[PDB]
Amino acid sequence: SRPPLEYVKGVPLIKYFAEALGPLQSFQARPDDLLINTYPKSGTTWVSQILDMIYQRVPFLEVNDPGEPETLKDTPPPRLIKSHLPLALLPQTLLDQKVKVVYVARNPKDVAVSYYHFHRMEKAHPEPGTWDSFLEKFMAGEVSYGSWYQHVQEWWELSRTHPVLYLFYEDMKENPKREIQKILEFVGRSLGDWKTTFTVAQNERFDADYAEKMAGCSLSFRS
Repeated sequence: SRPPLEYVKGVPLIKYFAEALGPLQSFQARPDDLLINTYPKSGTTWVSQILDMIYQRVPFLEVNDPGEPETLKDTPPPRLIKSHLPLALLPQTLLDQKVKVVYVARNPKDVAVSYYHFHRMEKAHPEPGTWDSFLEKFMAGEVSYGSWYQHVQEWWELSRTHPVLYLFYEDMKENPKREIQKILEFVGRSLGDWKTTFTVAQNERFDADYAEKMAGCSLSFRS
């Protein structure tokens, strides 16, 4: 009915995800688990689909389909877990057991455009309004799952002290092969569309804002 955003630990999320975040502190991560984590519209379903094939159900860590089965605890190892949850809301057990994570970072501008269209289709998400109204929220991190900047930067820093395979969405499009190899060697197994949406005014305001938030952060998204 296009409900407002509910904050959990200072991070905005849609009501349904916040509820499911309550019984999350009762999850126990196995040392052999594998987590696929990316900001919304950044390759979660893509990577999960690939890893799903290598192992041969990739459950969302923060979802609860009312009336249906929690099921991961009842699942045979090695388990595959997918989530869009930021490091700030990620179950502590995952970081404790040093579980391997496959993270994917996508171009900010492409994510904003895709997340916008997703907000229009998904009627349970808050009203995105105009493209300009939305872009303003995205930059202010006032969207479900919070700031893309924090989400993307925190997992980058964590990758320096934790088993995280930091991948880039662009590289999966331009060369799927070599990226699937990285994923295989990690788990230890073997086998500009935004330009038509962003106005020059919006793009300049974004680049200036991006230049400062990303100040002091080795991240680089070559074009």
